[PDB]
Amino acid sequence: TIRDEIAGCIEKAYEKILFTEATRILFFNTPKKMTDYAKKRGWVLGPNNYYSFASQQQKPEDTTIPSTELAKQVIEYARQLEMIV
Amino acid sequence: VIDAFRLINANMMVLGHEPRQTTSNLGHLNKPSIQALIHGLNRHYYSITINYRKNELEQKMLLNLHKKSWMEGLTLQDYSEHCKHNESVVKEMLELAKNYNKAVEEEDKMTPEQLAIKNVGKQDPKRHLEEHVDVLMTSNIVQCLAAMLDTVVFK
Repeated sequence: TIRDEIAGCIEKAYEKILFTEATRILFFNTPKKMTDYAKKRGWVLGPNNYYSFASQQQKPEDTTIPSTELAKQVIEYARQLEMIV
Repeated sequence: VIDAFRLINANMMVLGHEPRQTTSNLGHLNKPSIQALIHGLNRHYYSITINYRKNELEQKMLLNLHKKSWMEGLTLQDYSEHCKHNESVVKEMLELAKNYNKAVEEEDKMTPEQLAIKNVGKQDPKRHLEEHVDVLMTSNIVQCLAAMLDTVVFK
């Protein structure tokens, strides 16, 4: 229950972490747990390094998505104005 | 409004001039009396009742014609023109409301102190009193017509 939290809490969000540097926390020598993490995370597996791409991640904007609830909140807000009235 | 009259016979002045039957409408018509000139016609003349009839179909449309007159043709035109207004010079119209709220309130903040001088609500008035109701109603019109922005401009 700690080891899966290494994988969960390392990213997001770190730009990159070197290979042997993460091997210092996973212990062992060249475990298959980091291969299973190369599956579970996905995420990326790079040569002698690792990457959070892409990018950091999913890039929320959120553009016009929050404009719907921004209109929606004002709907019931105006309703509270009409309840006074 | 309007009115209605009827000529009583002047040659009947020897006989009884005092009908009618079903005096209800007579009682409501002669009222209020209502000055003098009106009463000067009780002799030689008598009024006659008026009541509207419907004809409620055309009356229904006749209501909606004047009411819809204030509404727009497409209904998205003048409301979106009030959305063009929603930022004008509306920030400047809200500066108009801001000056009414400073100027009326710093003189309406002396009124709770003056109530202790006169003790308490004896005449009076000043005024310079209240008027914030109209300010809140105009600001509420501003915020609602402005809340239409997120509905209209978006989709």
